[PDB]
Amino acid sequence: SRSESSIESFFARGACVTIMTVDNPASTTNKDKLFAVWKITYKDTVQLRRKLEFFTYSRFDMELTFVVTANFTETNNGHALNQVYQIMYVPPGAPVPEKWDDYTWQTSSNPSIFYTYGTAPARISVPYVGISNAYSHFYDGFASLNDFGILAVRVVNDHNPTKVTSKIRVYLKPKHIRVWCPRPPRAVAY
Amino acid sequence: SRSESSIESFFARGACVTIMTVDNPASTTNKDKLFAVWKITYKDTVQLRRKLEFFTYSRFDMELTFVVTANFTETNNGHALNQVYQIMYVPPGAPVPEKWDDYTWQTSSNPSIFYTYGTAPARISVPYVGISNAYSHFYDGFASLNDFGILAVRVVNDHNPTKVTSKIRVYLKPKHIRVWCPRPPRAVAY
Amino acid sequence: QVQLQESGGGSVQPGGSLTLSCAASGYAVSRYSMGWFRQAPGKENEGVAAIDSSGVGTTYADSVKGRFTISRDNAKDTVYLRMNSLKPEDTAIYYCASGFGLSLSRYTYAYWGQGTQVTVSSHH
Amino acid sequence: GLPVMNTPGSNQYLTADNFQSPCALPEFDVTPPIDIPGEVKNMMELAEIDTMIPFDLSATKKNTMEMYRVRLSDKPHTDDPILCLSLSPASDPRLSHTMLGEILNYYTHWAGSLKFTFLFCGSMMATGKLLVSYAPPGADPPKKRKEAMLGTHVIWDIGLQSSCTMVVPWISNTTYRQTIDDSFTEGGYISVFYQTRIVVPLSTPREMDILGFVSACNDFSVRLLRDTTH
Amino acid sequence: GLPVMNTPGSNQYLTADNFQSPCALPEFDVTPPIDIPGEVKNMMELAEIDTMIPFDLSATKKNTMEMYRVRLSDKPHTDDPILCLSLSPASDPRLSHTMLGEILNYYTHWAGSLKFTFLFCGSMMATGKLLVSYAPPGADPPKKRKEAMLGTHVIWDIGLQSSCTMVVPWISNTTYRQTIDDSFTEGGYISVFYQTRIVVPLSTPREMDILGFVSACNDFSVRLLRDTTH
Amino acid sequence: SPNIEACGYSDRVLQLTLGNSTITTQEAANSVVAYGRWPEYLEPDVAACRFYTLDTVSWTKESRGWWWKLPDALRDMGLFGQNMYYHYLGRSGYTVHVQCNASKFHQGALGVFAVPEMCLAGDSNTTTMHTSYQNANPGEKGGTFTGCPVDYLLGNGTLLGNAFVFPHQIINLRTNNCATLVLPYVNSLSIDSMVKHNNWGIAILPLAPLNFASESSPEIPITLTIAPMCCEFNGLRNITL
Amino acid sequence: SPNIEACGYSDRVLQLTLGNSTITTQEAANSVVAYGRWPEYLEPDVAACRFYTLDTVSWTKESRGWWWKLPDALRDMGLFGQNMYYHYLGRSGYTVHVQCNASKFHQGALGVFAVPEMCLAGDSNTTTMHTSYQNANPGEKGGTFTGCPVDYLLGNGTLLGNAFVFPHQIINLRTNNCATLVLPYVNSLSIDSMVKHNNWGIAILPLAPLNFASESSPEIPITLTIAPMCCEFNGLRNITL
Repeated sequence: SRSESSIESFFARGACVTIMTVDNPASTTNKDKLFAVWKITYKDTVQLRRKLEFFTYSRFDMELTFVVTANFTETNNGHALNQVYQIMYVPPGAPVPEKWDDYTWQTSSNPSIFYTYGTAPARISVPYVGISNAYSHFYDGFASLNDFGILAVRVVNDHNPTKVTSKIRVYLKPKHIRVWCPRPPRAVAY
Repeated sequence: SRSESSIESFFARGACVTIMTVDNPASTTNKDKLFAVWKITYKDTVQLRRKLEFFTYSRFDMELTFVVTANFTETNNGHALNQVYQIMYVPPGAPVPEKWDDYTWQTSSNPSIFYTYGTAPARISVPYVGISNAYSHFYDGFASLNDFGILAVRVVNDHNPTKVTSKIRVYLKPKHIRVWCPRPPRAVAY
Repeated sequence: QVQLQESGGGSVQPGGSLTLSCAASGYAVSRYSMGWFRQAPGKENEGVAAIDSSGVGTTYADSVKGRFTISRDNAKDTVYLRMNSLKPEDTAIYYCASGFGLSLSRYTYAYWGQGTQVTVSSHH
Repeated sequence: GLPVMNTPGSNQYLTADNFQSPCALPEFDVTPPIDIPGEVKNMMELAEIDTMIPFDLSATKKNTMEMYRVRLSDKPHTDDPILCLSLSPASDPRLSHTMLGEILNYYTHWAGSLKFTFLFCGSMMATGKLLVSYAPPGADPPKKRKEAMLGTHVIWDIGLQSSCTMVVPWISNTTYRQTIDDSFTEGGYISVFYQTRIVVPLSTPREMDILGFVSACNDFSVRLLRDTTH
Repeated sequence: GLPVMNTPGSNQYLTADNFQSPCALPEFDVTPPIDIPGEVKNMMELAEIDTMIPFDLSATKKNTMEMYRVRLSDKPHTDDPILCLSLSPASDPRLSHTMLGEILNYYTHWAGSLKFTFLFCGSMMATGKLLVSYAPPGADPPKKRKEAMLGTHVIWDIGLQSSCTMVVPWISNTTYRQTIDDSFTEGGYISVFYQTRIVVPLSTPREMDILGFVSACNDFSVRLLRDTTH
Repeated sequence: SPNIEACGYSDRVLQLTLGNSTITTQEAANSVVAYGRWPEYLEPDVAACRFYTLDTVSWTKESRGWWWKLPDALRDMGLFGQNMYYHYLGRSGYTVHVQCNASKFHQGALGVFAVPEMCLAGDSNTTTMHTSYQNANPGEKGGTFTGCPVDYLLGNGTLLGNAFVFPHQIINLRTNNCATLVLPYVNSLSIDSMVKHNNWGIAILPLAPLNFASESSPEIPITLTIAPMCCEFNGLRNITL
Repeated sequence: SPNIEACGYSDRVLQLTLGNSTITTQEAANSVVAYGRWPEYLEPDVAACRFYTLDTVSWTKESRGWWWKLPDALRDMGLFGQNMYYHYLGRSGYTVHVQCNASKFHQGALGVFAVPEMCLAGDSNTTTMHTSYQNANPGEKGGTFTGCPVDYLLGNGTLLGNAFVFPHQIINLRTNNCATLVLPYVNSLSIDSMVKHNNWGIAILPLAPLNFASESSPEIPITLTIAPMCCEFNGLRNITL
């Protein structure tokens, strides 16, 4: 008896990987400027990272889920309608979005997900997008790692007098995962 | 004829086991500090407890359901968006959460449930998590009982000018339940 | 897990004495025992005194036998090292550690300490 | 449409679910796998791999090379053990740092036998006799050879075979032994003793070491995936 | 997707539902059961177990040892019963505290026969004759032996057999007899009478007791799960 | 519950001889299996599976009762006490035999209750165990109820009258002089620590008071003999000495 | 992990002759296949698949260890170095053979670890590679650990004690004088650039210190012979010159 200790069952957990921060100002709040860009990496959090580091290589179907929370910032009695968000997965190495305005945001080829607030958190499947036969946890030769694309998020609704702050939580569940050579674990801090 | 008197059908009821109290202040309300921790025990209420006490031992698939109610406290015309809650079942004997901030709240291994307010109350199944062949209602030798883990709940949305009080009601339906040796019932108060 | 602090360390005199002590954490000293090792500067760890908690029976090294004493109080969570008739060689980096028991053996001790230095022959 | 009815649970995201979801990139030509040697099927497989124990975590010796070195010194025939170790794989600072223990830091329970292997690293020409001993859960740490001699033990002759394997049987109360930090969990006792006292040929350095390896067995299992990271 | 239509009931949590829900811990190695003696399949099984009746709940005797003691004293041949009990298992303070009655405090109805067993606890060498009697629902409590003698009854000889079982047949109107607190539910009448007057050998203490046991039968059932707790 | 009527006096004497030990039972018939399960297996075997007699206690008009713990009682009994103490594990069944003799001139009734996990008086449900390892474990001399176990509450917060839910026999002076209880191993685990946890609880309380005619024996004696059945212990540990 | 006990001294000498090359192995037996996989195919063949001896290094009481890279080490070795350098591609297995001779009078233990993708010391996970192409590639002379690879951290941020997870053998002076490691090609791709990426990492560290009696050899020597196995390169490119 050992099923709940198998590779699939060791990683069959959803773990927080990042918390993107966007907003809907009625003015010049260009830091978020409604958008935030995040380079998709496991390396930002530590729990998921170490779990994946007991090995050197791995193939993994990656299933993301997006929980979006909102709130008013200024102590105002101001209102707002239920907002829509756009979450884009930009496939590995493609034009990186800056401004919330620019062409890139029309993504003929890249996927996109519109999420209406108040419903069940968003969810997408990305197959093994490795450029190699396996993803290289640690890499040797002559960081960038392997790359898993980038996530861009903006408020689509237009500038509302009442400024609204939002936070998109990303969760990564690696599914149908296999691994290769095993190295001793990272004892210390990263 | 006696079906509605069988063990399964004697316990096939959902009974209140506790009422966790959380809140969303915009300031220092550290008593709830958005979170409440509750040690999962049947022993807090009395109806479910006595029903389970007519026996000494029992195996039971435990099905919880969470009803969340909210309300504004200060007589203000202040608003708030629909809120999200996080309900975590921390598997028997694991790090206990204090602050609503700390690492523990990233639970690589422990489960977690995000509940959007306004929808159908939350629901999870926990299998017989006994460390022994049976749970010991009364225990002899040399309380802690058996242990069923702990429940932590916080408001995930961030600090809203208008303070919101919430109450998470927990309901325990023991399913596919079996029992062992029978003791006379507890006549008096507990 | 358990981090016991070496107390009582100071620079005394030849023919003198000095009391040492280590307070428990992680557990109640009473289960594991406690002992002392004086790793003389530039030489290996050197065993001196050991005592069992829940079964008091002391063991000393022959180089310090008779003169040196060790005692315990499981209620105050501290271990008491009584070093008597101290000499110029007795100038080492002292250490307290918890093992099983009560057996001066380079190790067979888990959690150690920081290292308290007792410079016996402080005066020339 | 078909009469439907939303029940409790709807709209909730269960981190531990197992539901299907829409594929963000339809018909992507996935690069097929290649049989790279060393696939891993389960975590308990990594524990069955022999790993070196850092027996001597003394103040100066812990966190360096010599933490893995057990030096047969030159002291009295005083039965005082020549290494004692509590088989509390988790609730004992030494065993916790082996691959075995590392896996044993992600679960609440473990069951099965373990095996302690020792490799003698001393000058061929030397001899003597040692005794590695076990002592089931609960018993006081056997402080005299005479005691250790009573429990399960093997007489390991240095002269003959450099290595010695002593399996720790699974002697325990409950079905699943607690892998957590308990007050005084039991918990075997692997410890070597000077059966004799080291014989030395002509002029060998007279001080040599022995290394220790630990590993689980095919009958070793784990449940209730717990965690921590900081 | 498939055309669907949310009907009435959606989003409501019915405490008494029977729906499936997502398993919070996937693939947990559940510890299997062991056949520990005394499994219970149904609650009505506990009632079939003979249990001691506290016949004498007098001011000083209720809530202590002697509440279970029926003392054959030494009074007139006045037929005045030597214990009367209303078979209103719930609506009578005595019967309500037996395992039987305790189960009968969680339902609205009951049907079937009950059996009153009495164990004589008097000095072997003594004799005499007693008569335990029943009186179907409605009738006035039979106050004279002559009356009690008319209803279903057994002559229990002390001398011969120490124990006596008198089954209360299921004589009632409705299919399910009301287990609630009704005005004057009926309701049998189990009561022993001095058929004769106790014969005593040489110099016995002359005062002995009898104990009483009650239990349901295989034909005993319950419905509409009611409750209370405070 | 135990509504039986063997014969009354004495018929035939059939002696149980299990190894070195020898009881001469009143008869032998009228034995109650607890929950209908005989003890069974999941090393002194036939040598260690022999009835050991505990100390005899005095039953008088004022007796409140008595209680014992298993394994605990038999912790000092030769081969069984040893294998119990030199092992981390141990499970075992028991043949409890309580003999209570008198005449055709005494009267009363003793209830011999066998209670699994019989925790005793410490209404502190927010914490059972309570009473120090030494108090809760009185070994062979046994513990006594009082009018600290309260008799009518069977010393556990539950009215005596219902004690008949646990397996039991009633020694009724006019009928039987013996009670026989075959009790299998009852616990939450396959096998557990015998030293720490008590499997059963032998309880004997005056269900009827004792009464003797004119002047005879001012009190009568009761005896408990207990026999281990299917006893295994893991694993040959220390042999200290 | 390598708990073996061949014989102890010397039995029979069986020499491996692969082409022009000729080793006279201690015996030949006691060889470890990495992960249980022999090297295989996905053009100087038998001419280029011959063991080339690297430089001999001196093991002394103060040695911290040594390390090498494959293919890198054998980049100067005739036919293999050439086909390696005149091709954009190349994959290949290796038979690593480390010989460590002494007497019945020396003592210690060397651990020969074969680590795939053995990146060395530059805790900068936010960027591996780090050390210039020339530093990381020391070719045939090899690199050394220090008390820049840290010995107990196997120079990669992981405690030595666990290095036994990678395939390895332990040359223990009292038992064997040789270690043999058949290492198949391990990489994220079918075939890749040999010049840019290093497949394996041969590591040799003092697991036990060296000790010689009275006065003998002040130090002893160790030797590494490496043999390419199933080597293919694509595609007949430039022949510059």
